[PDB]
Amino acid sequence: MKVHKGDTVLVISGKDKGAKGKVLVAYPDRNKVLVEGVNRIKKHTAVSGGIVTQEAPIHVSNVMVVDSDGKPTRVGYRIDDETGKKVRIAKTNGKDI
Amino acid sequence: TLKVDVKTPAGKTDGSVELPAELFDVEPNIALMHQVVTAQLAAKRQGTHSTKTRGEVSGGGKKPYRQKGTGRARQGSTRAPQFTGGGTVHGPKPRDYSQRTPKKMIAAALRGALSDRARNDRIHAVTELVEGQTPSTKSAKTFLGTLTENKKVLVVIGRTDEVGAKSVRNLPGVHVISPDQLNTYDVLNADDVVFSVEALNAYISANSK
RNA sequence: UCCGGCUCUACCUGGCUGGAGGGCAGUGAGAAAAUGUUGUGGUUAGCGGAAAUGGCUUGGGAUGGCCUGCCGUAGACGGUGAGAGCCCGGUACGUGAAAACCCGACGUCUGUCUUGAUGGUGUUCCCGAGUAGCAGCGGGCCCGUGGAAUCUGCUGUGAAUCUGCCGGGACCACCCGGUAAGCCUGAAUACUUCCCAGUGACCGAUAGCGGAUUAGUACCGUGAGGGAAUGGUGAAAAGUACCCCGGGAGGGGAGUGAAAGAGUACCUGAAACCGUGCGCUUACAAUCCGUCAGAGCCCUCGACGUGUCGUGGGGUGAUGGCGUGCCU
RNA sequence: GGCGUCUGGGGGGAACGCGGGGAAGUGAAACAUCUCAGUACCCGUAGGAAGAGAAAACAAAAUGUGAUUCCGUGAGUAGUGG
Repeated sequence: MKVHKGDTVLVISGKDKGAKGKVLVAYPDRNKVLVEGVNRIKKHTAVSGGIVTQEAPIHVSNVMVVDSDGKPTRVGYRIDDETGKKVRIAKTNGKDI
Repeated sequence: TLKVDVKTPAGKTDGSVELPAELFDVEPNIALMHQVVTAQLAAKRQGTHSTKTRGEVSGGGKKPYRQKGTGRARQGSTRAPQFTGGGTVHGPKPRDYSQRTPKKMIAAALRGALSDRARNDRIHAVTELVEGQTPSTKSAKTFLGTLTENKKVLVVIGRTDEVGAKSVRNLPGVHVISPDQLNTYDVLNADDVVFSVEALNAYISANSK
């Protein structure tokens, strides 16, 4: 899906346009991902509830995978025909990311 | 008699064609051209529209209640038009829209159209759009920029010369054609028309005999 | 073509019964089974796949406008917080199958003609029998019993084999064509329960399949059988934490949110219908309920002057005249 | 006929096919012959397609055609018909 948990991303669209972020979880069945520090919502939880500021899911087509060189870059797929993997790869450099 | 200069992508001219007089000095008959394009569009149009009348719907084949004594009106099926769920009456049906325009009216249309463009100097010729056997749309686009500035344009390239087709296909305005299926709507919708020389020769020695 | 033996038999011939090189053909309708190679041949999962975090402004959000670049064998389509060729999914294009399945391809395997043919010459024999034909009732052929052939069904009767027989619209003679009553035969043709991919001058929740919602369900009927209704919050639930009235429902503040004239009875939110306020009018009057004249009061625009007529306009409208709903 | 063994068939299906049976309301301004229709429906059996199919055929003196089927025309004609 060109994003996995543990990757790092750059936000495009929203009030939080221009934000780095770490991916925490993804929801591939609906193309949405919960990035850290973005989409802050003041959820009410009643117990002893409280107005608490939590994350919410971006849609995955509002984030570019940050290049290993620290710039927003696309990603693509070579093959290491020996090992038979399909490595996710930037389309500026060609490196392993 | 109108003359055309072939044109090259590399920035030169090869030769000149001396177009016929009778194909390309016909006077247009606007009613004729109207009729024929209307026919083309009609035959394009497919008749996928059908509805279920009173005799194809579900049920209704029982007189729902008495004729008399009830108080209410008289009814013979629960699927008649005036009900809610009932049959369409005079509905659409799957039908054909083609109409049989003759060969002479058609060809008269096409010749008159090509004349309308020729007199106004919108028929350009060309040997090719490309260098050898490798499509590149940037080439054809630059060449049409050299040769033309209008929005829309027609291209007539034969079957074997697939590279020009594959090249110019993706452009916004262009609408490519083979001269064996040369028609009238596709001509008139345009502003300029780019023939290949093979195409002209085929067209002319196919019609003229 | 060579021979093995056979023509009852040893011997000359003619004719069989065997094997052999060979040829032909093959899963054919013309006999039939499996065999193993086998084609980037096809189907049954998929995969890569070009190019802008571009600049100013608006806005909650830019995918908009304007200005700058690029790709293009890819500007088809869709989605993404508002119309996205350059975000995403994917397209043009090229790739891909251990196994199974289908096409042929082969080599097996199987037969099969090979011991043979071209022509000569005068006469006997055979050429599909309860049938063809004829008569009686009937069907269907353009043809309704008509002069009515051909094709036929049931009964009854019932012939010949080539100078034979059946037809050429009654029938007869001549000529013509053809050789019944034994059998198989592909391709063109018709069709879609299901499956795959798309198109639409087709519908868009009283439409379209009866069924966008648990739908042949609920409900009805003993039973066969009939047979409905209900789509939309917003960009994401951030679905109102907390306080006050109340038993609770429900609500008011405080909040979220771009907007709560978006609150899980939620896009917009008409009319009928139900009411609350403000102005005029209405309790001595006979009203298809209106129209023409119009007093009086209230609102308004404008020229002026301490309030005031006007090439005015609008709501009500005392009172007078006229006036017998709409359709078929 | 009884006993044992071996192989088949048995039912479902949306249409399409072939053989058989087989109506009526309707039209005729009534109606029975006729028509509606050999339709609907029912039966028996199939196949991926079926059935038909190699002349006991056409034709008209033309020195002609050469299995069958399905499409276009001939033709709404020659004709048939209370």
